[PDB]
Amino acid sequence: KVFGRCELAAAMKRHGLDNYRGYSLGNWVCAAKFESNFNTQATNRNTDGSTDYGILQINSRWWCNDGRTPGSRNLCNIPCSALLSSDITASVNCAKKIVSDGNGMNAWVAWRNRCKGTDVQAWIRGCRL
Ligand SMILES: [Au+3]
Ligand SMILES: [Au+3]
Ligand SMILES: [Au+3]
Ligand SMILES: [Au+]
Ligand SMILES: [Cl-]
Repeated sequence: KVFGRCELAAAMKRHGLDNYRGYSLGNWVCAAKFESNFNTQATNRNTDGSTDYGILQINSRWWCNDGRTPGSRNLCNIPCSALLSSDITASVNCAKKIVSDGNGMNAWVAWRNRCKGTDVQAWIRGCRL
């Protein structure tokens, strides 16, 4: 599924991500825009053999199982394929564990490099929420 911006904002709020760990909804929308361009099916292989999955590009090195990432963990206790669903529940639930791991949203390098410190409210500007 390719979400619209406000559509994604609304789903993320529905699943409790807005102000989760103090991160406003525009931060989450901005991270999803530069991680996946709002496409739930996005997958990208890392140099190290892990893969990133879904709207928030969650990495098989630590968070999900894809059976081909030797030495990796599965801390969200889910198959990585679940993170490709049109329903973002599994990606949100995992993202809540990631953002609680201690480095907040810096766990998403595209959030640090392209969202952190910017006017992230523009990502929800205009949205009926
Ligand atoms: Au594996
Ligand atoms: Au923090
Ligand atoms: Au905001
Ligand atoms: Au949802
Ligand atoms: Cl959804």
